[PDB]
Amino acid sequence: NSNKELMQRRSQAIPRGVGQIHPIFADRAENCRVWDVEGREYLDFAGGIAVLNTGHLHPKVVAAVEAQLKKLSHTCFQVLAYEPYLELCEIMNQKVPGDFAKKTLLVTTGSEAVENAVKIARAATKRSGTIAFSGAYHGRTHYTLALTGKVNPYSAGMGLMPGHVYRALYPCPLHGISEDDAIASIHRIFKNDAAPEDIAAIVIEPVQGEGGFYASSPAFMQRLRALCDEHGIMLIADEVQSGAGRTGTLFAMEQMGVAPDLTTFAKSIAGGFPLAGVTGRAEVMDAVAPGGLGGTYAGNPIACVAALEVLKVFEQENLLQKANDLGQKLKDGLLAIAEKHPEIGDVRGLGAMIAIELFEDGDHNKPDAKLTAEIVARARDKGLILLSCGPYYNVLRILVPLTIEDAQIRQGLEIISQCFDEAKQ
Amino acid sequence: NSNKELMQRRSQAIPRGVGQIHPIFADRAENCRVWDVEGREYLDFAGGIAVLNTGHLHPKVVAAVEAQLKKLSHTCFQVLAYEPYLELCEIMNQKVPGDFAKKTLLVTTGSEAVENAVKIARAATKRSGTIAFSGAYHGRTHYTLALTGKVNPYSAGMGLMPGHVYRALYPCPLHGISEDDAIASIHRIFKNDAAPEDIAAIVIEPVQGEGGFYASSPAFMQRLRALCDEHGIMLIADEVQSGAGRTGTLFAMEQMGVAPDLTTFAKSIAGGFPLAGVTGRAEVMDAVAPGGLGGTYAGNPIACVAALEVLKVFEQENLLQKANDLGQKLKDGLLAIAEKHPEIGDVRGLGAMIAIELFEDGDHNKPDAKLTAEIVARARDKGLILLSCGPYYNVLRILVPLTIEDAQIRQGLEIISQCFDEAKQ
Amino acid sequence: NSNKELMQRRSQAIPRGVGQIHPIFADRAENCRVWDVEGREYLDFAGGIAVLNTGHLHPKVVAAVEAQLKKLSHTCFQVLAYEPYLELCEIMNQKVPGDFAKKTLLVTTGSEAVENAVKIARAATKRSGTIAFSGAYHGRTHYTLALTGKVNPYSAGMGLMPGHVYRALYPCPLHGISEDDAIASIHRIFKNDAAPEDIAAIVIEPVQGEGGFYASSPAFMQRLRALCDEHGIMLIADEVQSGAGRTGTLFAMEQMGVAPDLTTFAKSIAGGFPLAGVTGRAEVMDAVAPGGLGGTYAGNPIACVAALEVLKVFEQENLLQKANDLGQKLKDGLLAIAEKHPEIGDVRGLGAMIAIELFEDGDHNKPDAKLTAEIVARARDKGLILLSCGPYYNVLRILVPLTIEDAQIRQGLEIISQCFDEAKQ
Amino acid sequence: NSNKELMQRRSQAIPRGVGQIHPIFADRAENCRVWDVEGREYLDFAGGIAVLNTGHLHPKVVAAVEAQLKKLSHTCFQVLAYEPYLELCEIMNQKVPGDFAKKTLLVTTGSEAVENAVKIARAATKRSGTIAFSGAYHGRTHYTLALTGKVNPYSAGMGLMPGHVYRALYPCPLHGISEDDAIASIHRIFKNDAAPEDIAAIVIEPVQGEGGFYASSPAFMQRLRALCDEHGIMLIADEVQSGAGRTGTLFAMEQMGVAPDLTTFAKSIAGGFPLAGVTGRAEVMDAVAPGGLGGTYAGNPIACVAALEVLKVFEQENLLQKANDLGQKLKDGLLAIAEKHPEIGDVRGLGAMIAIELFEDGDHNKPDAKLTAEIVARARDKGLILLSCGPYYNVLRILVPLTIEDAQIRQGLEIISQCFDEAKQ
Ligand SMILES: Cc1ncc(COP(=O)(O)O)c(CNOCC(=O)O)c1O
Ligand SMILES: Cc1ncc(COP(=O)(O)O)c(CNOCC(=O)O)c1O
Ligand SMILES: Cc1ncc(COP(=O)(O)O)c(CNOCC(=O)O)c1O
Ligand SMILES: Cc1ncc(COP(=O)(O)O)c(CNOCC(=O)O)c1O
Repeated sequence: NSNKELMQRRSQAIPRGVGQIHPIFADRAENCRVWDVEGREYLDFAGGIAVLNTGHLHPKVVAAVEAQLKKLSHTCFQVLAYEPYLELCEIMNQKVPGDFAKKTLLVTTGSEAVENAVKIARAATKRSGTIAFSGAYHGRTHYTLALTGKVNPYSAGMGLMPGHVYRALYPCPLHGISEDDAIASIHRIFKNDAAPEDIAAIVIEPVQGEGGFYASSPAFMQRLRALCDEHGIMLIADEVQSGAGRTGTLFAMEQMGVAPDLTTFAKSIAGGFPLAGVTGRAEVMDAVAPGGLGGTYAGNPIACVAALEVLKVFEQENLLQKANDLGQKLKDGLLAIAEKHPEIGDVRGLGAMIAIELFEDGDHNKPDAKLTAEIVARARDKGLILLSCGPYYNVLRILVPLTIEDAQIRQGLEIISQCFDEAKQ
Repeated sequence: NSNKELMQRRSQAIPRGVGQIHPIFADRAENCRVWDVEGREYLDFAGGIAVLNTGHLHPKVVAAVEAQLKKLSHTCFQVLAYEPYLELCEIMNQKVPGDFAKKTLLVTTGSEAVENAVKIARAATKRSGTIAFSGAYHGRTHYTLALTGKVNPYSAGMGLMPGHVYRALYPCPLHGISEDDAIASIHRIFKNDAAPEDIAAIVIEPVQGEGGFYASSPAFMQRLRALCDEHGIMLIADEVQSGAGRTGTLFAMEQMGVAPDLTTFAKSIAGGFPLAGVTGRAEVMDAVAPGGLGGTYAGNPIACVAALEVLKVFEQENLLQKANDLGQKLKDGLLAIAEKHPEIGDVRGLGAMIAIELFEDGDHNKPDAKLTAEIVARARDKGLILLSCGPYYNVLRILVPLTIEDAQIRQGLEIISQCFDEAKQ
Repeated sequence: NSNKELMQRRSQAIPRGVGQIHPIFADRAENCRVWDVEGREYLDFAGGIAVLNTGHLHPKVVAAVEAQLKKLSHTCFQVLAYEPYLELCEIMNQKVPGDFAKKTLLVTTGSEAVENAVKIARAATKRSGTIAFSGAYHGRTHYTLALTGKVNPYSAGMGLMPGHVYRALYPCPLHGISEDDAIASIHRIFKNDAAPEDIAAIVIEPVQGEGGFYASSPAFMQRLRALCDEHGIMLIADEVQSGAGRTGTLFAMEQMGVAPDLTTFAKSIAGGFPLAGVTGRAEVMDAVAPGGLGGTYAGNPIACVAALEVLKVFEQENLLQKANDLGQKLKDGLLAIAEKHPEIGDVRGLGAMIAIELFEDGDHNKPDAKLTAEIVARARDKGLILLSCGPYYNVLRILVPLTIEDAQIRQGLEIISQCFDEAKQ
Repeated sequence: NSNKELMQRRSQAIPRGVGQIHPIFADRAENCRVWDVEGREYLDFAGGIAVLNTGHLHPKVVAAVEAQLKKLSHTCFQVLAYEPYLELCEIMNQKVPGDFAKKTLLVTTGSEAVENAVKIARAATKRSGTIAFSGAYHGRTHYTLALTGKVNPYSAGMGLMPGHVYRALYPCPLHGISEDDAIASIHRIFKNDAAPEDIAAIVIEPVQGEGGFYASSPAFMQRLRALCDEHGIMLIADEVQSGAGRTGTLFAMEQMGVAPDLTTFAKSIAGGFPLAGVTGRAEVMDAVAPGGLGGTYAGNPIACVAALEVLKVFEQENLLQKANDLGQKLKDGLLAIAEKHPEIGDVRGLGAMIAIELFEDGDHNKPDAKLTAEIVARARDKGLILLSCGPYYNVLRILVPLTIEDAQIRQGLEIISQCFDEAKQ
């Protein structure tokens, strides 16, 4: 019943490989509030890593879950079907962008969704290679670790991950990688390592998550769509983190002016219950023969009803508009703090997928990982839970529930401001 | 709201790759009973594919879940920890066989569990290759599809799965593969394709599941343990399906007389909620550096409290003894039926992990997949839900909850008896 | 100028990885005679590892080489062509078995020939995987080491060789692998790891060379041809060692009753000059696009005229018949020796591809590698150069030139007899 | 006889995959002249693709070959050794740059040399990955095709080549890739796809050959050497084409100011006879265990004496100085032609490794492959044999023997000058 006592028990019972960002054991939570085992209250700006866009235990979501719990929790869909799985698939087919008919597969984790999107693209194109981008993050299974553009620590010490995954550059002007450089890096793969006829898919996060909250511009995404179209390559949009409304539209691709062939989703789709999925061009989804897709827990009944309710909540509570309003208030406030702290070299974000990036004395070539970690620690001491990201660990991101109250927005920005003021001296 | 209308909607919204064993939409369930959307009642001998050893919605499990729903459903353990994850790890470290210190990681699906056990073995041994057995089944991610000893349909049409996974023969006297043949096939790998110094682990199901309910003998497992010891190879016991009490002991390895270095578990561990994990020798588990293990939903709070309750139920309701008793009653009944049906060439199984195998005119080299499929269909028509398995699709398995009523044991065996009598008419 | 001083210099200038079977420096040679730097004369029963079926420096071969040396030694065929390359390709299209149009590519080494046959099959079938057999030997490049069914020492310590090469069992009744077992091991790969639709070729040595001089029966080869036909898979006959007349026919496949799609050849094709090549069904050979095949030294002019002359010598000197006569004389003498030494557990071979296998106390389960090495060393001391082979290093092979004189046959057999008698004193 | 008649026979007996740059069949050649079967005389500026630095059939080389031909042509060194192989290794150990003990392995082709250098690096570092550069060319075996930075046509239509080969950018200011971009691309691989501890070697051509005659600067090579040193990575200099004197020093690395760990050589090392090898840091070479290195024809006796004689000729005839003088005369002559032809956008090269690059309207972004091909064809009609190179096929390279006389230098430049004038007419 103390965080420290539980941390000691953790070190003796759980491998050190599972890191602990905050050495705190949560006991209960509601919307943006979390209480630890000692009764201390925190304001949650991490949202369980973008999983709680509708807040901890949204009452509508919980009541849907409680009703399903009276019916059944598991049959394994492939054995005996159930309606919540079917209804969610129909809804995702309508909401994921694309003017063609789509089909949806439900699985359980984001890594599984990416795994399956790739398998489907391979079966549909009869090709085996894939292309992913620098700083990308797609999961912790062997193949998704290969797709993830970061070896340490995700796959550190394990030897080489699966081959035949080629690396393109993610466009990022802030750090000198132009859209031209990014597209040229894909043609480079075609010419040097894997011809287009051997590439089943190009996988991309419309807004990189663990990679630093860097967004693709519609122009880049349009050139990418054209390049895939030219070569029969499937464009896979990994919206596990950017999806379920974080960017102000349900899916970030809606803001890109083009539709991907396959979209993966998870995290906030079910507001705190284990569910993930893949929605894409119906004929591409159907390339795999019966028995080729599935999973024991896939599309768990309770999680399906939670997701159907999350989508209803977005509509009833106009959370997309709130995401945009929230993002503006956050950026306005961070820009204000940036006026007094040159270390804040960039304030950015689509909708509520907001981040700031820190540099030693403002030099874009010197990521300040130290100040970043210090701000995360100081915030925690003030009762605010934050996460950093980026290949250089100098990006601070905000993933607070879209259901946050106005007073809490001011409260969080004030704490952050205090952390930077106090970090000096 | 008829099964037919829902199947039509399925064809429009969900990929055909997700097979539908039974064209039925379940509406609600309780213990061993499932009711479809039309109100028809069925006896569930599939148990959601060995996930419901405590039955659908065990009341104790559901009450614990309902209580946790008033606290929190998700924080992402590696961000903010919580006690149910910790407690379950402590208990698994004690319950998994091996008289030495252990640690446990929780993830969400069985495939993720196997993925992590291999990543851990690789980090621990500083080697990259793995060996798996003929007919094995380990999951649907790219790497676990490579480990899985069956291409069609699991990875059919997708091109070749990850390399550096080698194939040994699973011992099966019924089909002419002796234990010597099995051990020799491992040495063959060492000599022809991958030396011991490049093999991080040998992955094996103590009792193959999708592969036909073929169990390893203690003598064979002991020879394997010695072979791994000699070469510094990690022995990974995949107990995703054999575990959580199906064979009469919590883990089948308990009946082998030797302990693995790592064990995967999932399915019945949480009685119908998404949870999986890996428990192993502490020093092996600790080989991965911080940040190297994780997952967004991993050890979901609700699923953890469900697992803790499943473990108490096993103890309180004497479910291990019941598994053994149930298995004896099932085999006795199946043997009686076999006296009248030569096609049943084998009746086998540890605990309640029971199966019968069909051969044309009891000819061991002639797998009778048509009869097997006919029995499954005749059983559904009589209200009994069964699954077949085996590389040749001729094994009928029984995975009915261990909480089955005495009358239902009689009912299922009687229905199976009628199916064989009516198929022979 | 002494063998010992040259061996000391060798230890300082050349990697220990290049083994040295005999610590002798050859100075000159003629037909089956070799003289070292110390003037000692030896009888060559190794033939430079089956490279000298026409003997060291056959006078007709040397005369052709001398005539070509006056013209040119290299232009790179793909840059400026030359007639000897063209003429040899025309002849091999006719000589290689297969009653259909063929085309031929010339390269330089046997490993390059195998590499090319695989590249060609992959382009022809649009598939990436290959199957090779236990104990096979196909060369020392990364891919041919993967095809090679022996890790130690060929690829020992280098980490895992290229993936997507699967292992079947070579038929060998002497060691309990029946033809049914061999064919079943192929279906096992199709079911467990790589479907036929992903297998471009099955690569096989009609008579395994480094593997122990084990020969496929015509019945087995016919079943393999039927299996390949059914699945659109290319049958590649690696005749680098079995070819150029060693078995009594120019190519061993001629005795199998069926034709492969692709044949590799090297070693004795040019009687001691660097040349290798691939001959196959015309439509298969033409699947690779222009520029996809080549090599700097490929089809070297001097080696081409040497090969053209070697083929003429085979016709003029009736070497195919001599091979069969030599083989019988050798086997007869070896059988005579086996009557006094039970350790000789088998005497076998097609044509002049002769071997005996040694067992500790006639026990086929106890390969006698120590005695084998002892016989090689004793023979060397008596002036006879021999080589062993076999995955267990207990096979003595004879690859003496087909041009050997009758008295030398007796001389060699007598030496081997003395070696076994004295090893046993 | 006729070139066209021979081309027709070629189309019927040889696969189209073997391209034919010049549809001409050579009959005889001497120094820089070649005569076809129609008796027409050509000036050879291709040198059999840089194999004839000492010219066709240098008399001293031929005399050495003739002397060896009276002794023996093949024993397979690893069976029975011979002095020429030993003597050549001793000399290469001292002449390849590196102020430390080296050992040398001889094989037969350049692709085999690169294959072995990587196998040796892998065994020495106990790592399996490699890094190669954009536009690189290393051979036609599966693994060297993966190293080769060009898919079409070298590995076109065959599916994906071996994985675990990562791609860095070769520095080339002319085309916008700075040295900083190049080094940053190596760090990118380390961070995104393969940690340094999994990279056995970085393979680089000091001057890219098929990639366009682009040379590394000493500054870049020094940074690359420092990066390899920091991470324990072996630096492999592929000097198969740049070596044996082409650049003015025996090996190009000598001009870089640093030594590689391993160097591959072939082509001009033996003046037109099949030989290749790897010379490197002794303890790295010795990391492979006995039996782990070899090859049937490896270090062929005749090619060894040819190479020993080529090295003496370089000394006796001052060929390195001549290569520098030749290079200057060529560049001066080409610059004069460039004053009248804007299409020639760059004239470059170290020593006699000279090239010019053609651009449409002198625009660096508009490679002129059509004009380049027209020049090669016109030059041939005028009796001058040329080759092009470069990933965009717009680089004309000159590889004429270093033994060329002044009159022929003038004559070849005049022919080239005419081709450009007549191309614009
Ligand atoms: C774009 C994207 N795809 C895929 C995934 C993978 O989803 P899941 O964690 O549900 O497997 C994630 C998960 N972020 O998780 C972080 C961590 O574990 O350090 C993600 O952001
Ligand atoms: C031993 C074993 N390991 C691992 C797994 C994989 O576990 P999970 O389904 O939770 O990923 C399974 C799952 N069986 O799944 C059947 C199917 O989808 O056809 C399994 O039996
Ligand atoms: C059937 C076969 N294929 C292919 C090859 C490879 O041919 P090459 O050595 O010309 O590359 C060989 C070579 N045997 O060489 C033995 C050794 O080096 O220990 C062979 O026997
Ligand atoms: C740097 C380098 N390494 C390695 C090699 C390979 O050497 P080899 O051709 O002797 O195998 C080459 C050969 N270039 O040959 C051209 C072609 O066949 O199109 C090369 O240039």
